[PDB]
Amino acid sequence: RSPGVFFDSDKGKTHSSGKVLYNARIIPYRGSWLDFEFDPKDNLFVRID
Amino acid sequence: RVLDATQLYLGEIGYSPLLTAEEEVYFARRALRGDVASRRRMIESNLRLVVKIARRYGNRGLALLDLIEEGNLGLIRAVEKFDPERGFRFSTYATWWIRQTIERAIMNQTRTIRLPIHIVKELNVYLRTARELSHKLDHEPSAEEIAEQLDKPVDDVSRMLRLNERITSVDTPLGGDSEKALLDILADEKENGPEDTTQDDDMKQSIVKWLFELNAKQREVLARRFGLLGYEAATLEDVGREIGLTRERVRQIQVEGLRRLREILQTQGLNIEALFL
Amino acid sequence: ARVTVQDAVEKIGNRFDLVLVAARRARQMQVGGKDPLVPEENDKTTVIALREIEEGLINNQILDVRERQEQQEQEAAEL
Amino acid sequence: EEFDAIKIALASPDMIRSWSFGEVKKPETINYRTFKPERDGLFCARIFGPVKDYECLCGKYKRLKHRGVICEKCGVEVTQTKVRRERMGHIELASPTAHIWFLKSLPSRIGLLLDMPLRDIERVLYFESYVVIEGGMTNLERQQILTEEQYLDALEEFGDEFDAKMGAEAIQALLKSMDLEQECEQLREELNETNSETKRKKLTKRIKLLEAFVQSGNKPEWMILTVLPVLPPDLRPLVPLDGGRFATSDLNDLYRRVINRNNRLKRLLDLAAPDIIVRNEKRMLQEAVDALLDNGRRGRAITGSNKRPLKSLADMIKGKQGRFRQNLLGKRVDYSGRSVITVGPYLRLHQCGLPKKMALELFKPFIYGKLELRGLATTIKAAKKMVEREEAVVWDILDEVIREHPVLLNRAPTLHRLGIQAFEPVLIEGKAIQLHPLVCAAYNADFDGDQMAVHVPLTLEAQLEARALMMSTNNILSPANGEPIIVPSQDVVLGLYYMTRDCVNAKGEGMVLTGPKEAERLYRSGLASLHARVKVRITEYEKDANGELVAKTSLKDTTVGRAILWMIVPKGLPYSIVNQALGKKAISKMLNTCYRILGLKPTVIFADQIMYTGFAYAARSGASVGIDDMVIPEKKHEIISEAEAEVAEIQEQFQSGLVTAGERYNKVIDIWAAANDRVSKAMMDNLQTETVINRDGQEEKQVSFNSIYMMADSGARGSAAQIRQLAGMRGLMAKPDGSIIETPITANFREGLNVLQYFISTHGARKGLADTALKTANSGYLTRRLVDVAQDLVVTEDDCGTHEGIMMTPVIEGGDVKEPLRDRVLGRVTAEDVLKPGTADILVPRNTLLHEQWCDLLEENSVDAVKVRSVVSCDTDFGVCAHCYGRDLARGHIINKGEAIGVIAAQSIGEPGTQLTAAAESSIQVKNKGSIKLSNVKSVVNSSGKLVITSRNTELKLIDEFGRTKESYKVPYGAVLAKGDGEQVAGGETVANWDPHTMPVITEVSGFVRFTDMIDGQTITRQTDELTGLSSLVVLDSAERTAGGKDLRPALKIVDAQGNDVLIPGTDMPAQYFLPGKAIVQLEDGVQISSGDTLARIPQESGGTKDITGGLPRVADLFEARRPKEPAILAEISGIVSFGKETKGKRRLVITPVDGSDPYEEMIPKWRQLNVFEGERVERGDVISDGPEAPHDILRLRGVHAVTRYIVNEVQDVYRLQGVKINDKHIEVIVRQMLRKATIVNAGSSDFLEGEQVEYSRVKIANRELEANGKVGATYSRDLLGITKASLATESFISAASFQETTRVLTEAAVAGKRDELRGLKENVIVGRLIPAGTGYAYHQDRMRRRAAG
Amino acid sequence: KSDDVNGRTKMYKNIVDGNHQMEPGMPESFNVLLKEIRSLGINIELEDE
DNA sequence: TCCGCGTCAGACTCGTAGGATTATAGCATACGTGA
DNA sequence: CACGTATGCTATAATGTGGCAGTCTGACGCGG
Ligand SMILES: [Mg+2]
Ligand SMILES: [Zn+2]
Repeated sequence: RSPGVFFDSDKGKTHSSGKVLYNARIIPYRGSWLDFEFDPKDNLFVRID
Repeated sequence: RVLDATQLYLGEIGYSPLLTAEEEVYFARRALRGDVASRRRMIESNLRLVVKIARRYGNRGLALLDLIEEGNLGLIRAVEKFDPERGFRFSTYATWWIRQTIERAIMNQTRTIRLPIHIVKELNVYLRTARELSHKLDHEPSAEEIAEQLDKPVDDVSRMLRLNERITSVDTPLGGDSEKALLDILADEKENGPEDTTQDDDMKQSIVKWLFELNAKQREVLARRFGLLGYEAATLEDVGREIGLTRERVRQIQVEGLRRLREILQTQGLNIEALFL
Repeated sequence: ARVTVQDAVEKIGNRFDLVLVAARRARQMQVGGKDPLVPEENDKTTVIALREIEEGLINNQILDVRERQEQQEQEAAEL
Repeated sequence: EEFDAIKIALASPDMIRSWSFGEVKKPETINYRTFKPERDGLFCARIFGPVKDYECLCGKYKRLKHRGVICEKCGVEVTQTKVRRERMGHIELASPTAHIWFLKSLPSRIGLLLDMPLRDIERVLYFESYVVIEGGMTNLERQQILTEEQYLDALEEFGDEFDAKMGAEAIQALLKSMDLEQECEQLREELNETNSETKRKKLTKRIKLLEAFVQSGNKPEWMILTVLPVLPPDLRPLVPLDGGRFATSDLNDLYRRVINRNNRLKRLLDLAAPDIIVRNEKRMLQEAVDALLDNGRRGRAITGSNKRPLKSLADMIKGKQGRFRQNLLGKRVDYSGRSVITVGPYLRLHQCGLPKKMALELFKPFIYGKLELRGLATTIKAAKKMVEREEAVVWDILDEVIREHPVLLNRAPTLHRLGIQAFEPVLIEGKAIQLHPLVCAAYNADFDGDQMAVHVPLTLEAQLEARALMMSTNNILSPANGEPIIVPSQDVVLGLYYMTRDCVNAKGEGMVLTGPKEAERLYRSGLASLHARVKVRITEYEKDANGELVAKTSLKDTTVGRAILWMIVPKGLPYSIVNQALGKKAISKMLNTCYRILGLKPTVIFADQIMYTGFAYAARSGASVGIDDMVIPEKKHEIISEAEAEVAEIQEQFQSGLVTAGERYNKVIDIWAAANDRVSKAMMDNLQTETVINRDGQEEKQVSFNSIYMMADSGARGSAAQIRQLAGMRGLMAKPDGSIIETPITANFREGLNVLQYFISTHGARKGLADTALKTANSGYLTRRLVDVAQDLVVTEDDCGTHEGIMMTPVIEGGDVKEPLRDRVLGRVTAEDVLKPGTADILVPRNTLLHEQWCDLLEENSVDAVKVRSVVSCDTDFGVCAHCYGRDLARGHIINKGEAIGVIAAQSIGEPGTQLTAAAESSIQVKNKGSIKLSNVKSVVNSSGKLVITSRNTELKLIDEFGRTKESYKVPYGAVLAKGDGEQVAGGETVANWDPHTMPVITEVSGFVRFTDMIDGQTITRQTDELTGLSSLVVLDSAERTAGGKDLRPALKIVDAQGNDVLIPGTDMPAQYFLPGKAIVQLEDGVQISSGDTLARIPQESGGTKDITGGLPRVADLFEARRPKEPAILAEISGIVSFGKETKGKRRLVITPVDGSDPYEEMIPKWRQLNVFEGERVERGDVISDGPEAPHDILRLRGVHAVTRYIVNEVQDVYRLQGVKINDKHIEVIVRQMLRKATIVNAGSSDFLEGEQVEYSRVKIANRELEANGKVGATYSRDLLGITKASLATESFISAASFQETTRVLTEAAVAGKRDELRGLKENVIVGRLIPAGTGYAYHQDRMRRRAAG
Repeated sequence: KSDDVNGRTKMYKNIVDGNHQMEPGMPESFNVLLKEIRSLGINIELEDE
């Protein structure tokens, strides 16, 4: 996977609610990964590494 | 959520008192006279010193905690044999003891097979020599090249580098992923195959039948010598203990039994057939 | 038989019992050196027992009866 | 040694000491110089034993003379070295250490025992916090955690009179102090007073634990380790590699960790170290022991040399690779070989080509033996050297040994039992194994490099079991279906087809012959073709009423070739069998017929003869392939250019405004899909026939002898589908998403695909290939779950003498009968004297095997329904009766007692899955005249005049005159029927039309349409058009819906002109139709509807591909009893029902039975609509809701035969979709194993009480003795277990451990002190004993009676 | 054919002696399994007849 | 009861090839067994 | 005594740690 940004989305999967939860993943060549993601309640979350 | 043994212990150490110079002197005089609290406080206050050297002693043999514990053993001996009468500081003296005990433990527990520090120390000099040689000879040290530099025997250098060889894991597989483990390649050698074991059962069985085919006095001194029928494998002169009690007549009769048995193997169909074996 | 063992299954019935009975008889000829009722014709002990079962000479009950007889003859001799 | 059972229990510290022969104090392994064991080290000879046989370490005593002579100087016993594999040692731990398996393994025993959460215990163990063990002052009670600071407070204030401690000493004290008796009584008292539903389970589970703990005689203290056992040296060996290096087990590294830290702890205790440091060392000690027992469970596993985690004790037992699966449930084997396989067409069915050098080696001991009996070899070593020299006399002896000695051939994978077969070997020069063609089917053997294992049965018993049970000849019929597998194909079938097939006139048309011999003589003379149509005189031999054969002579109008084949045909068979053109399909029937009329030896000879003649005439012909063979339809481009301008016109109409992406996608796919069928049909009409043959004068039409057409029509190789992409049009290709490309591949393989057609092909191809690699493993995992569950099931009894029977009806789905009732009840014991229509004379008896003759009688009388005896309804405890099962389908007669049925069932369900790894249904048109029969149907009459159906379950049947059901037809919801109930229709009439795409929502009542809760953006969406402006409404579901609309159900509500609610005829229900996900309504609010109208179109996307990839998960879901998300509701008890309470819309259906005064009240969703209306006398298990049924609910209300039949049919639906024939009785076996356990209410004379789960057989045994003697009667209820749980619920823990979850199985067995008496097959295979089944059933039943006395 | 050590040699000798009799024993893999479970501190005993 | 980390699973034989790394100070006094 | 193996002692001050796992995935429980 080329370093850069990627915008992806669980197409359902989580929550039989069937909500599409969008996420950003910033992938460096070297370093910790920086994740942003949505929650079923439309709250923006960060996962460091 | 502090669950880790390490982070718990390092939390406990931080939570200690840090000592000064005059405080070290007061506690140390009480400590050598035999104070309970003085010993405990000097040890607990200087734990941080163990860790700083223990952190710079990892990735060699044991784990951080393992080195920290053995380093702590050095701290104890340091407090016992500390001299407060000498103006010179404790931290300097303790550093020696902590490094000593850690090094000694790393030389023992690491090597799977218990190795002597005497051979280990010799090895150290062989390796340091190799380093200096490698920097100037772009290649790596030969055993002979090292031996020439130390003015020592080639054989002795080879013996030492022969004890440096690390042990491989048998439980660990080799075939790319997990296809076969070293255990499953390597057979039990001390144990004979059933073909070999069955061959010995046939010779032993044949001997019993071969004993009731020669003379009664020719298989009474030939087998009681080799320990075939008897209990103890005797020699030409020791067959005299039984009833033979001769040296000449025993040697003539041993070989007379073997000569008639050699014709028994030439006729059955072995002799040169079973000579290769 | 030689090719197929269907006929010998039809005599005893249970394939499993056919095998036990043919085994027991083949063991007699293998060890005891019991003489075969049918001409050997260069046949292995496995096939001869199946011939004897096919023709209906060998059977669990028959084998048991003759075992008792030889065993009683030996008791007679010992006493 | 020979033992009865095995028991497992917690090890006492003192028990551990018993096994030990000394305490290993030091980590020292061996001396670097004298590589001998160190003092009191891990390989100490003083503890584990001597390194060399009968020799002490210091070397003072040698030889077998010295026996058990413990050398005084070094302290080493003079015995065999073998002892070092058996003797254990031990380690004295300074601090008590918790055993990870009882701590971490969920649920956990230490936690459940103390009723204390894991978190609390761990805080205690890692020395974060103190726990109170006991305080007389209620100030601090029991098990209350105190932090470092919490301990300082009470310590000043109370102190002393309250005991709180830290680490494993604390938990051990807490375990020692706890009284199992008293807590049992206290917990019983709590359940009496206030039994809360969910906490009754948990309290009853701790009660069971406490009871079981006391009965086992295990002590809770022992969960904590004071003494630690040491594994014998040879089981953790340090051996020298050839390179001079050593190699050792990781257990040595883990033991050395433990000893170093333990000894350091002893030191720091001797030195009175400050407690922070003592604590660290106690943590490190527990870490090391937990790593040694089970590394990786306690968090981060200890990495050794590479970085890989060290392999611990538990890792050697647990994994598939552990010791169970790898070294015990299967092994590497002596007298085993392998090589490439190759054909042996010359072989007879019972033979196989075995390479000389391979066989020399495999039969080495047998050669040695004959060599010594002939006196050619003086002894064994001379015999070995004669073999090494490969002397000429040795070959002659080897030939003599192999005679009549059967050899096992095996091919991976062994999916079913025929993957192993026995043959009589034929010594051959050359290195390849020669396999008989006809068995290649069972092995799935094709000679493009496959290999086979050879195994030599050594004992007389093993030879007999191979010759009788496992021989090729004797395994002709498959164990799954009655249809046989042994049948020739390819060249063999090609040659037979060529000869049989007759061409126009040819040489010597319409001659007359005396028998097949004149025919053979004519053909070989070259005066007649094999295909000449000439009459011959043949004499057939038909069997009479007895065993005597009747002879019949008559003139037959066949061909030369068929006459000559008659010569091969054994007497008994009709000439009509050879009189057709023969293919592989006809030849299989021929051999089956011959087997059932004549018997085994004749079919064996006949099979060989067919193979010989088939090859012989196969080489005499010489058909092949070319470039002109693949004929291309002349009118292909005419149908391509038409279809292509048509699709072009719709693409131009797309920019105009009549088209969405989905609509045009469907329209283009439909156009190309019809074009493809057209071109294929024209291609097949120019290939199958299109033979202008000038007959004796004028022209005729006959079947084409085009090579590829003959290959396809004969069924020799390719199918019509493969020829569709060969000379026809390649067709529409589907993307990896499953959505289909709009542009099809008009070009074929003959014409050559373009770069783009090839690239597009790749997707499907590679997904296929990846599917075989990846999906094979779920199929195989299902085989293995099935096998484990149905291992124990064995034929135990001949006749249980039960009348119970699973009523089996004819599978008539989709017009043409899918599976006939005759074939569904063929070879099954009948239940209840079932005669003919006229009840006045018995036709058939009771327990009577249904033979093909009985079945043929059944068809003349046209019996539809038959109660037959089934495995599920069999009363036999600990197995099943020969009669309940019926015929062994592999043998063709009644099953033998002792046969392992369960295994055969699991294998036969599993195999097809592992090996196997048109949506134009719009109108029902009826094939034969009759009257329309509509069962289960509620429809409303629309303004057209037409019957528009509004039932969900609708079954249209076609009744004849006499009144039998012959065709079925599933009518859907939203259907227009042409004719109503019980009306006459003629052959080829359309009786109902419906749209396949879109399930419409059809309203019963007439009036105006109201929008309830249909807020735009909240619940629906609005989409507007141009010039005037047509808006269309799409119902967004909760998936796309906002938080605001979540609670709102959107529904089209029917109001009248006044704007009052219209009622649904005759009920209190107001009309309201709840619109689901994406219900696309055209017509906007306030539009006058008539009844029977389409309100809303929910889109029905059918993107599913008819393959086992999608089918097998359904099969696994049925076998494992996976409850659905919307279970179907059913009536619990019978009685008369009215409605009570409602939560807004949610129905609380209240049943108030007639006799049984207690009510049964159910909460029901609002949107779920009921089939029943109000006051009806409904019985137990009447269907209330729409949706799929849970097998649990079926069993629980209707019962056994209901749920068994549900599983059988739902599974069989999948396999039948893929053309797989498995008999129901196999599925029935596994369902029986599913319904093994039962929950109990009340007590009997034993220890049942509330809700214990015990096996059904054992509670029936109790009930039999109870009913005779009396005592407290016990109500029971059978429970369904899905496969995985059912296998873990087996009362053998050796089978449970070998299956899965080994760590958890052994902790639960160890704590219960469970005793395995080795009843099952897996158990006996593990200990390496005789199986309790097949051959072993005789011996095993003799041991069970030896238990009664001596 | 696999583990049984005594059994394999004994049956080899029988096959050269032409006895074709098995004389089975206990697979060594199972003896190991027992030792490995006792090394875990679980008492697993064979219960006699 | 429900959101959620946790824990347990994922066809059968055949093959190929061997295998790694690091560094722990100089010296004297000391304890242990064989001659 | 002696070779191999082990324990010993040294003094500027120095006193809280830190290399990866790459998100497999459907499944089924056990605390808050
Ligand atoms: Mg093929
Ligand atoms: Zn000794």
